[PDB]
Amino acid sequence: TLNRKCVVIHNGSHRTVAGFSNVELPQCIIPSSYIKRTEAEFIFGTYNMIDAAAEKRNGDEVYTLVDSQGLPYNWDALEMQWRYLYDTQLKVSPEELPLVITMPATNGKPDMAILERYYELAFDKLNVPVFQIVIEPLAIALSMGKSSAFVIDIGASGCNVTPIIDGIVVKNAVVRSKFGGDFLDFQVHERLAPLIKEEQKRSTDVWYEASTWIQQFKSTMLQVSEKDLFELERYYKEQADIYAKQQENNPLVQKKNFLFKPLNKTLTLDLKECYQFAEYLFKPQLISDKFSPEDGLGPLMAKSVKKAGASISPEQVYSLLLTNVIITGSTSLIEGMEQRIIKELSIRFPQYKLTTFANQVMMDRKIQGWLGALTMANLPSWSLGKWYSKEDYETLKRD
Amino acid sequence: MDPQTLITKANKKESWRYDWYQPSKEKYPFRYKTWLRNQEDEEDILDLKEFDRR
Amino acid sequence: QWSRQERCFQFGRLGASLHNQMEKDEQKRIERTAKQRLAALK
Amino acid sequence: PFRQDSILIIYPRSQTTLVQFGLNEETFTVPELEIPTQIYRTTRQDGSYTYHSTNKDNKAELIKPIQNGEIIDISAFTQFLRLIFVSILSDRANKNQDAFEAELSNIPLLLITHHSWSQSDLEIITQYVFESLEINNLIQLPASLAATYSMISLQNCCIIDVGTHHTDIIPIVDYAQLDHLVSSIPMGGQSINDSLKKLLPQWDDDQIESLKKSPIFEVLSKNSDLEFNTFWDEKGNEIKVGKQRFQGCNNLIKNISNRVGLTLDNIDDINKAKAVWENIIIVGGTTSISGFKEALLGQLLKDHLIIEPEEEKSKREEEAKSFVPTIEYVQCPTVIKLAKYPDYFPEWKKSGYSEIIFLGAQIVSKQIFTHPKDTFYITREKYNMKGPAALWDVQF
Repeated sequence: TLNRKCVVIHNGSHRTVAGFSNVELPQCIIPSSYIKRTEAEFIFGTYNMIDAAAEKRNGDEVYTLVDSQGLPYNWDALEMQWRYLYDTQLKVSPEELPLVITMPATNGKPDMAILERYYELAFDKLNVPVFQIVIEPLAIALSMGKSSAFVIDIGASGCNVTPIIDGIVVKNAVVRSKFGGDFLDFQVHERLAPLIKEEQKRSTDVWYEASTWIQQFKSTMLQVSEKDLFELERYYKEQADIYAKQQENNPLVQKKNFLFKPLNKTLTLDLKECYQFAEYLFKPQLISDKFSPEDGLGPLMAKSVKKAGASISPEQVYSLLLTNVIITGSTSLIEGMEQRIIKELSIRFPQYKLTTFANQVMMDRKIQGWLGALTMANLPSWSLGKWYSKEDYETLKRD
Repeated sequence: MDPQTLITKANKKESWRYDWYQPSKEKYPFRYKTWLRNQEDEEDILDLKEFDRR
Repeated sequence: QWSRQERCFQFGRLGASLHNQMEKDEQKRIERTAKQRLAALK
Repeated sequence: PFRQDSILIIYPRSQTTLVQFGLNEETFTVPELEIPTQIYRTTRQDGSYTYHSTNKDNKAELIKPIQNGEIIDISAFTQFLRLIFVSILSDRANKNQDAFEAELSNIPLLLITHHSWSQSDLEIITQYVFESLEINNLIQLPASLAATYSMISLQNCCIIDVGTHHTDIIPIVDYAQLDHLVSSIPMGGQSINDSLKKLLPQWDDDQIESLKKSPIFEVLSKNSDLEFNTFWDEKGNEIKVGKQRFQGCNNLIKNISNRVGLTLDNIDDINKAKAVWENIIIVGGTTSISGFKEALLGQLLKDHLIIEPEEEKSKREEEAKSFVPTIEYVQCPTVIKLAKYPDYFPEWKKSGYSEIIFLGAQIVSKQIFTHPKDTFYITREKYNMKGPAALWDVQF
């Protein structure tokens, strides 16, 4: 292998992952947001922010670095974050080592403008020697031994569906849902509000709650039902009637208990109410009358495959993609999720056999994007990736 | 005895430096620090017992 | 990855066994000590 | 390979450095060498530095290389290792004179590291050990792992390492230190001192430090029976004290607990998490304060245990007056425990386990160095091939 050690940085819209290419896990996972506390001042890091957030001090406000595109939109802040990472976590001059960072799949447009802002940050400001940009869905797929794959990423910003054929990304078939993890935080909060008393500028408390009890609730209460929930209900009812009538147990009546710490208070949901939260990802027409069933994850996956079949047979691409389905993302770890994504895919494409792949290790999908970039950085040849040097920048600067 | 010679007589051979390196395909345009192997051409003593616990 | 993870888990699981033997040895040692101590002065 | 006479363990910390050369073979002994962690740095006109054990003719400056556990001066730190290492060679070389053919012929080194050390620092240290000290075999063992290996080898646990000015919190899952969860709070033993100064204004520092280190200072959660009690100055002066001797530990205990909670809550595999919470390991000088560990446990329970809120439970029991099943929660921890100490290291039992990290290293080094497999340390072979980078092919 090569005589080098890279810094690997992944700026997700929710989490930021950083570490060196020479070890199996990242040195740090910190929030892709910061507190601006006021003479201004910028707080980064999971415990630093949760401490400051709990202080409940006026003028403290949480801002974000990554928009819903998965792309950085506040570049002055991003530099401060990178400085923070290099200074306090990796503890190395940014000038020494090659850098590997990620971008999300796009349709192609915002690409050049981004690349430029990265030149300015990597070169003008940090003095990085050289960097590679890997495309998240692509790296994750490669890290998994796959050159062609339908990559279904369910993160905080929403679902990102990306067909990848023979190492190439099909941009026009790239699809980004708007409903994911962060959406789930909103719904858990709005729904539980009356039991916990509670029912931008108030960003600090929203954030702190999202990062504390709401995060635990998601990891322990929510489940995704295997089949359209409204149907599951009608069925379970229809069956329940017969057990009852017959003599003279509906699974949705099981209760689940969550200790809510801030008030030392038990919150009990029935299994249906637990299934209900993720149902919105699949049938978002159930919150507002302003969402079409087509904004739901099932129709969306289908849409993106069909748009893959338009290249540039279809019942071949369909077959390729569907035998290499990759399910990934923090939110994809919610119990029942893989199976519903599968059921939802299988019924839009009955003629085909689906085979899906997913990291089964809890940690590794939360940071599978970073894991992907890592396996790119450990590729044995410099010729395997585009590596931008200070040169490239100079030459772009000409007219 | 001379500390340096004590070091020399115990435990019985290359050396590395941490320096700029420029890979090739000829040479890529960029540099980066790494641990390179060098070519052919490239005080006191304290008394334990004070520090022994008693 | 899988290899490192395995060699790690394997080293850990051996130290448990090492501990068990250190514990058995001590127990034998202490037992021989107490046995003489309890039936002899001083 | 290898002679047990020859194994050298060094455990450097901000104030002092525990050292041992040779393992006893019968049972493990608590390290007897404790060298203050500092070196003198004379500056020689022309720029360069020289390093001595004493202020040479009052010409040298006093460098303290490790602060808050972090290496702040890597050059003085390596000079300090050499100073230790050389001293050991001289000592043994006198006493026995055939030493360079026996005890000093192949010296493997185990250096206990701290979570905060750079990769850059770890590589430089590796280079120093192979190039300057001309040693041939090196393990760099993280402090956290030494801890878990001493504690009857725990696959999942949490280390709470209470220093003087800071406390490290370090979760271990599947025998691996979880770097992204690791952290320290800027708070430790001195906090107790500080709490006490506020409670006893007319005392001074040495008086307060003496109380903390006395038989009558404990954390509560027979001495506790007396309103007042007595203890003796560093200089033999008798001092009486009331309820203050059961105070001063609280602010620290609460701070550590809040941190432990946020940390373990970010372990993603709940099945791992449950295990960690059941193997809390507390280490460091402070922890030898009578009552301290149990008090810290008590607080983790009070703050974090998942269990039915008492009022809720009291209603349900009234309702059933007209047997109550246990409410099951989906969260962890429903069980919190301190990891069980091994009782079969007699010398260690005698002296307490505040420094048990070192026993971790005695065990690992014997394992590793008295068995053929070279999987967990850097050898000359390896150093010759990859250099300091060799280090990353034997991480645990």
